Amino acid sequence: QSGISQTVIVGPWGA
Amino acid sequence: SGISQTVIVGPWGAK
Amino acid sequence: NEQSGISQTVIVGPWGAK
Amino acid sequence: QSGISQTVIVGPWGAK
Amino acid sequence: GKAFDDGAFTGIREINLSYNKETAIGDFQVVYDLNGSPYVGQNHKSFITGFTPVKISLDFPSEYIMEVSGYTGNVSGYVVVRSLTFKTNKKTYGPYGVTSGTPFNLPIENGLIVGFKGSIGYWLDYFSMYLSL
Amino acid sequence: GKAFDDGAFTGIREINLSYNKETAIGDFQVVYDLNGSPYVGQNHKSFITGFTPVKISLDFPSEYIMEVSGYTGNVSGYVVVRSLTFKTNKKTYGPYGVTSGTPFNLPIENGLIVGFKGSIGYWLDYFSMYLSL
Amino acid sequence: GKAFDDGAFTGIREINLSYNKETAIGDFQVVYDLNGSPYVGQNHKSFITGFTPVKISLDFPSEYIMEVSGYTGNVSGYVVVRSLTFKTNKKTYGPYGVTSGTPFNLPIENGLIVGFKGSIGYWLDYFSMYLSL
Amino acid sequence: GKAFDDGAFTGIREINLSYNKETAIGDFQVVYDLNGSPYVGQNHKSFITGFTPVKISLDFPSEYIMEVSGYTGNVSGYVVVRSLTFKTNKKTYGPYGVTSGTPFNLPIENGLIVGFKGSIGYWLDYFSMYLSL
Repeated sequence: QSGISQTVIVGPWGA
Repeated sequence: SGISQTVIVGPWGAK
Repeated sequence: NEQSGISQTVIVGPWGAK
Repeated sequence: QSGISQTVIVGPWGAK
Repeated sequence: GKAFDDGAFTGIREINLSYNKETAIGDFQVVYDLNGSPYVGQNHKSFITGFTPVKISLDFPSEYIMEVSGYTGNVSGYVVVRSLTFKTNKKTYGPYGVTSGTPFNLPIENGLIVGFKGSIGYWLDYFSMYLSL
Repeated sequence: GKAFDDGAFTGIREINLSYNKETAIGDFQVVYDLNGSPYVGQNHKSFITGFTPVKISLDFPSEYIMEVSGYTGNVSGYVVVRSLTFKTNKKTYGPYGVTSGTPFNLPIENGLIVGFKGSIGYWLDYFSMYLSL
Repeated sequence: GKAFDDGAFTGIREINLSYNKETAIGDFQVVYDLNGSPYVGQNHKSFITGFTPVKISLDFPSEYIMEVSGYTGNVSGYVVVRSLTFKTNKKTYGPYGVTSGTPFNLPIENGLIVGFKGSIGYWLDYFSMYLSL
Repeated sequence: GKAFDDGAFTGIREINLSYNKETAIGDFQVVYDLNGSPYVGQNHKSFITGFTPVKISLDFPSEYIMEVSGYTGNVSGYVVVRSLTFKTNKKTYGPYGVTSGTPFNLPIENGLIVGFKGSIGYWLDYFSMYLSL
């Protein structure tokens, strides 16, 4: 694992 | 409370 | 339950004076 | 990224 | 329609639905993963018949859904989900149902779909998805 | 355009964006909540100016966004985010921009938007949202 | 010992464990909540028998565990969990077993225990906990 | 003592604490990571002098804390945190202070420490940690 916290991400919408 | 939560997206469709 | 707009995080502790 | 959900795990206690 | 809520799990192994191009999505059932083991969800059935069956068997855990899209529209006066498409990191399944009506799409950049809820009468009325890391 | 990524915070206090009624969304900036205090986000600006600014000040923490919707479409040959609407548990803000093209909508039943990332050139090219409990 | 890993669930409804006053903790089993319904966890059993069973029935969802503690020490050449105490927001269950050795305590300020993993041979060797909102 | 709560962030870059080899932990401060930028937390100071400072500089993001352990115990009659040790995936920092009293330890199998809160008077009275994926 890395030392960076993660989060759910939805998208992208657009180009 | 004692119930675990989860992110929920929607609904899509009828109201 | 009604949610507020404040994000939540697990917290463990405290260790030390109770 | 795997198709398996994860969660925080603390421990172990008792030994290792 | 009759409401349903499967709840949240560890991931997704297979999706079984049915559809009719003249109308909308009909039946919906999911085999989830629950900590390593297949969890057979309840079959949520349409009140009527005449649908074409579809089975989406995912190569879990290597394969997982990256985007869910579809169309909502009127059928016999009711607003229902007329079409659905499931894209994974390996292949695209769908569309099932005609792609007409109001579109919607949920692409996932980080995270996983871990559960479904909704309502089905003659057709799938509406649905929501549980998301998690 | 120029890509941007604010990352994730603990909530949203204010959104400051700009748009043009004939084209699309322009600048985008967020005042996030970070552990109970305001955190002033970087202002992501269009390669051009001449937009109408809008300030959406939320009654944090009791007021929060429950649905983000809008339209994507062509403007001078490229796809951009043409319109945006933010619906909270108390009020609706928008539509801002041009409501034509392909609609999209992200309703949230449980959880919160805690960050934005995307790209802005002349207009907002695309965007994604961080979701958390 | 034989390693075990229940995985993660929605909450905890009951814990069924056994212990012996002459030694340490033996069998361990959990009845979890899975989306509002009970889910019977695997019973993780000691290589030997003769323990005293105990059932901890929690008033789910209003009652939940806020701190887990106990003692580790040597029993017949094995370093094991000799005692466990579960404190909820309503009351305290335990200590069960022998309260001598090196202490350990996991106090939870925010969040919930949603699963257990570990190893059991003649006695409970070690264990970890899944924590979630 | 005086209470403090840094809050939750994206990770940890450095810890600056002071200790006394005859009493306990004194000053405590942390440089966190906030979406890629260092976030310099405020220095929480002991009410007295005489401590030895130490700088724990982690190689973020490849290096991260896997276990926090130490001792709490009486000093001048009341309970305080007397010693601390920080184990990362690359090496061990400490023990700092006096290793006497009641031990404690928080090993992490999955997840990260993303924040600290507690209280400091003549010495560190107590502390808690924020955990996240």
